[PDB]
Amino acid sequence: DECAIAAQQCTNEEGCDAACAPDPEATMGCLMYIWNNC
Repeated sequence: DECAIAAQQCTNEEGCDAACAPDPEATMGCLMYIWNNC
């Protein structure tokens, strides 16, 4: 999962957007993850 991989790797906010497109739900998860855990 490209989005889960981006989140787990502590990408930045642009990284979440690019890795999780076109899914706003996954993108949101990625942002929540990096803001809380990174």
